[PDB]
Amino acid sequence: NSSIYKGKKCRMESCFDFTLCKKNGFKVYVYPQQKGEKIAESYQNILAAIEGSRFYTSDPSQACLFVLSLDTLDRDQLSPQYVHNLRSKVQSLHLWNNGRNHLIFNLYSGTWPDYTEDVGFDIGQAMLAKASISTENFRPNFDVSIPLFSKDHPRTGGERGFLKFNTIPPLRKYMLVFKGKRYLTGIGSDTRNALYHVHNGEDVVLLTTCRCDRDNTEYEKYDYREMLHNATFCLVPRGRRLGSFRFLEALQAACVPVMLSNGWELPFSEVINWNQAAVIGDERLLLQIPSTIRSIHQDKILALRQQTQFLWEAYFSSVEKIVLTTLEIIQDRIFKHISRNSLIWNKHPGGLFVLPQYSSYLGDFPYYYANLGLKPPSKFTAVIHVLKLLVAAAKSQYCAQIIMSSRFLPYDNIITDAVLSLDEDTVLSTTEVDFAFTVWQSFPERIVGYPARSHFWDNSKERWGYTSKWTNDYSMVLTGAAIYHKYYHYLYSHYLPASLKNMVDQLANCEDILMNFLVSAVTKLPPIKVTQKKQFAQRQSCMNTFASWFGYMPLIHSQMRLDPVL
Amino acid sequence: PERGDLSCRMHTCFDVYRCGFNPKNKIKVYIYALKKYVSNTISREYNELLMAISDSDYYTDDINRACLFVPSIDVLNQNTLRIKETAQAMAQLSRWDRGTNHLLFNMLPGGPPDYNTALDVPRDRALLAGGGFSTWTYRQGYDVSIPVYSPLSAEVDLPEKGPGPRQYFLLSSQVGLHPEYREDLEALQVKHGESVLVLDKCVRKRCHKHQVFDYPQVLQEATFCVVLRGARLGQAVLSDVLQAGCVPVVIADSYILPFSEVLDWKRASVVVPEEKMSDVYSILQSIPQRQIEEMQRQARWFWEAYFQSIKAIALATLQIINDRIYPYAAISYEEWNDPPAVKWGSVSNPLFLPLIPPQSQGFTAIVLTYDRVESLFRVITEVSKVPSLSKLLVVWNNQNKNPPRVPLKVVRTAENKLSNRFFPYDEIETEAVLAIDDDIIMLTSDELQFGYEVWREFPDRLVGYPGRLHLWDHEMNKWKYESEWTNEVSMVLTGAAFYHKYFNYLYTYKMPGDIKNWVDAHMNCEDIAMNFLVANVTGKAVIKVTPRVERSECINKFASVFGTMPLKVVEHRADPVLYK
Ligand SMILES: *[C@@H]1O[C@H](CO)[C@@H](O[C@@H]2O[C@H](CO)[C@@H](O[C@@H]3O[C@H](CO)[C@@H](O)[C@H](O)[C@@H]3O)[C@H](O)[C@H]2NC(C)=O)[C@H](O)[C@H]1NC(C)=O
Ligand SMILES: O=c1ccn([C@@H]2O[C@H](COP(=O)(O)OP(=O)(O)O)[C@@H](O)[C@H]2O)c(=O)[nH]1
Ligand SMILES: *[C@@H]1O[C@H](CO)[C@@H](O)[C@H](O)[C@H]1NC(C)=O
Repeated sequence: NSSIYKGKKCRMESCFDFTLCKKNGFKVYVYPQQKGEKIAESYQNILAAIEGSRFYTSDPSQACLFVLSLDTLDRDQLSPQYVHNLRSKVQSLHLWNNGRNHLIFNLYSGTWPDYTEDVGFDIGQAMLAKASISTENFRPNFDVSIPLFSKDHPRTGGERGFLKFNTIPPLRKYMLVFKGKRYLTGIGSDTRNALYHVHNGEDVVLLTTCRCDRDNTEYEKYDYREMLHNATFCLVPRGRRLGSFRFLEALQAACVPVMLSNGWELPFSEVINWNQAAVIGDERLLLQIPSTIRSIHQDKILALRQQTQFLWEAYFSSVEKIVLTTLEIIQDRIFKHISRNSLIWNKHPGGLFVLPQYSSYLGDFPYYYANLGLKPPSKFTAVIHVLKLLVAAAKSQYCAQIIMSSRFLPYDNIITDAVLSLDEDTVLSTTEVDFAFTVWQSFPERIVGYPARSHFWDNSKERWGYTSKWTNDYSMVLTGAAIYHKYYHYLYSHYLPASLKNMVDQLANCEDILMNFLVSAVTKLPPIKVTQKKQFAQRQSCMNTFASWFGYMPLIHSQMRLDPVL
Repeated sequence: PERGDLSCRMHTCFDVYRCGFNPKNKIKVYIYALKKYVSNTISREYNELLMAISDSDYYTDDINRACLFVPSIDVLNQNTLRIKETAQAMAQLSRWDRGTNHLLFNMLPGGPPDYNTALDVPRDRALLAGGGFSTWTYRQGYDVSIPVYSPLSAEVDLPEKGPGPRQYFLLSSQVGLHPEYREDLEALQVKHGESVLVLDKCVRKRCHKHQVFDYPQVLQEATFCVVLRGARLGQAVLSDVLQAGCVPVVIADSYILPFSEVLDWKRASVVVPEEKMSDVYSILQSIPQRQIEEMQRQARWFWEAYFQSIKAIALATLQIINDRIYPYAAISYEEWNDPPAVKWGSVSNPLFLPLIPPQSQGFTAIVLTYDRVESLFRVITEVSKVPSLSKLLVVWNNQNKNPPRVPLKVVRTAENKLSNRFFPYDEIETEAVLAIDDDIIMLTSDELQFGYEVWREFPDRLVGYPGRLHLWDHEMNKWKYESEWTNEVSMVLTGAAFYHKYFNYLYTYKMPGDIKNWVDAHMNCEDIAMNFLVANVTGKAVIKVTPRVERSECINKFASVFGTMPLKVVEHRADPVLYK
């Protein structure tokens, strides 16, 4: 019995029914959208991201989680996005079940007085995916913390990180830049308001705005982007809410955030180590804050910069990534032996691209061979989708086993962690196979293969195009004569939505292109082409559909091939 | 006190004004002087705790300059405590306004009959380093989950055999605890009664139906060890099961594992809900052998570093609190969770972000020379025609002789040495640095541009033209140096090479041993030290671009000073796509 441990004291062992969450794995049910109901653009984006995910289930019976279709994001009475009579309109629902196995997203809970935790309607035993949640009101391993984004935040994809030109020393023109506001006469803004003791008209320009005439005159001198890009550290202080838009803006421009919001759970703090990517400081030591950032070593600054960019591009660039990260966090709460290590989330590529249902052991993924002191596997399984090719593949020292989307399934007959894909008429000699496998051992994350093609921007039609012509560079290596880790097979089977795989099967093409898109999204690196070698409208439509679903172009052009020495 | 404010956090209850910005970034842990408190006698474990805290650098005898506080009241096990008049002693402590910074070490919380999970003594605000922590009664980010120290850690020392096959797969070694637990254990052992070993009694020994087993040696023999909880969530079987290299299988629901804030218990233990007894064996069948041995190693090192003596517990707890209070100067995850065996072999590349720089910034071309006026002029004339040459400076290493479309900056080098070519000059406005020599009049600007292009793909690697190899002579028991045409490459000489500007900072600010001064005292072997340093720091190989004092002695010196062979052997060179 766990009657006493409910409400604020809710945990996964008292307010979450594990019987519903069967082996199928974290199915999420969205309620139907009742007509004549206020719904914000941001909540439309969140709901659409949930629908486009693999966790969506149209059947409430076959679900193990529930997300309301009502606009619970903005719970501010003064806000135009507020929905009235929400408690009555959720208590009317019979599937509410006192909020059992219910997730409630929220961004702006509270009103002008104190902007408290009060969400208005009774949640019962429901998990909160609240932003700007305080540690006092937080429920560890039960509630999730999420980033506070804007209505114009991209629904899918996201802008790439602004950090280019990784210069040494990493410090840029200015050190501490802050530009913002000083909420007068109320709760909140008791740090921003006192960001003038540290101001010196130098690399510590804490220019605020509303004495106020001097502040306003000095505020209208620089540009906010000009000071965000010409900076080392950017404060992310507390205002009315514990979170602000400046967090993601400083996380995108790589400007190493210096947290000055006491008692705020940083977005996804359950799985993300924020000492690697940011400086967390008490607002009661603001006078000491500059000296501390002075004392940070250059190598630490470089690591913080790169980790900031990694975290931005991994979990924050789009709303869809935020929603998927919340879902993955809540999913790992279910099976404690099928969760993710603290290392999976905190380094490249990220927790969104690494699935613990495949394996919880870092050595089963190609992303951690250097952090574990291990080596890439010396054996590869050959998969063919012919007799001379099979003989050539067999005449090698690394071929342990020989075996439209049926070639990317998670076959249990495969033992090794590396897979070589072959087609009917791929003339791949034994020396070529050995060299490709050695190069893959040098570059295990990427795809290593002989056939390559590129993509071009059709400016006459404003679209993407597929070029197989021999050009000065390449951006895509066909997964038909290439060696790659077998984890991507599972990822192909368990990360891409049913729609893309369905169309790839229906048109009986675009499997290698989709695989290249996925691996470039994971690694953020161009594929590796080996040796010279190099022996329609459907493909263009596939490229455009993949670009639409990813929200960006993950493909990257490469001008260098890889050849055997001599 | 007020029973302990469960809403206390590091920002609402912890006091940080008295703990400022000491340059060493180390906290101060003052210990209260021993008092009679007419209190139970101080146990040996608490004496070890006090001595360990005093002997470490955390200790501070200045009461007014103390970051943390620690009383002298042994509250490790309150089952032998009155749970009364000890709160009086705690409030009696000087500087105890509400116990804002005081740290309490407890091993076994609760008592008859409810058996609470956190130090039933009234605490109000108090840093609670305690075992047997429950999810509800655990102030996350504020309290520290510490183990229960078992004397078997010190009384019994057993062989540290490496992970591998063991006799029995699943094992339960706890005599009694809430019969139903024994009932489900025996239900497990009825069907597959070969691997599962259920045992009991008949402090240092255990027993079976008839067989007697020595404790904790029986643990060493079984790879998996079924830890239950019984009366309290925290049991001192956890140390015992760690020392033997047994992967813990916790079956205490809502139990905060010890040191779970900084340690990665997911790769060292298995948590099973108390409602899955019938198929926990199948759960263990899911985990493969490789993860089993990784978890065994992680458990063994967790014991050796944190579960071996009260000194280790105190050091880990104080280091966790230091990490929380100083996040900027906090110890990394690798230092927390890596045993030294893997900590040596593991590589953390400083440039880990997989960026690709644009084709607009260009490279830098640091030219160094002493007297090659004609060859230097030819080199500068040829290099001055590559479009990406963002700038090209000169380093005049000679002292007698004096200096006779891009900034042709000259800087008269004060002294003569090779290392001048690797200083982090502020004049380098780019990240790519081209180290070129006078004897390289054989390179055209086309290949320099292509080398810059290849470096753009690997901004953290060594991209150069002169390929060199190292080999091993077992007969001579030493490394050799190869410059002849060979099928493998491990080095690129700095006579023509594109490398990240960060490597100059590396070379002339962080070098193992005395390699820099040793190699500049000599006249050569500088184009091997850079390759050694790069291969050590990045854990990656080299890109050779297109076919182009004994050096073996300095290769062996570098290998000896490093301790291993950082250089990696590869058989791949970067060519152009439209090549011939
Ligand atoms: C990169 O360079 C570092 C530093 O040179 C290397 O770390 C060193 O690695 C060696 C062996 O790999 C360690 O030697 C060990 O010493 C202990 C005693 O301290 C001894 O018991 C062991 O048997 C072993 O000989 C050494 O301690 C360690 N650290 C230092 C400062 O030398 C690292 O291995 C290099 N990595 C690569 C990939 O080259
Ligand atoms: O000079 C400025 C001031 C504010 N902002 C934007 O204002 C938001 C955060 O500033 P503000 O203090 O007004 O909001 P708060 O952080 O208090 O929510 C972000 O979207 C910023 O991009 C901006 O772009 N330039
Ligand atoms: C930095 O400042 C310079 C002027 O000094 C300006 O031209 C530039 O746009 C600023 N931002 C950058 C370089 O990102």
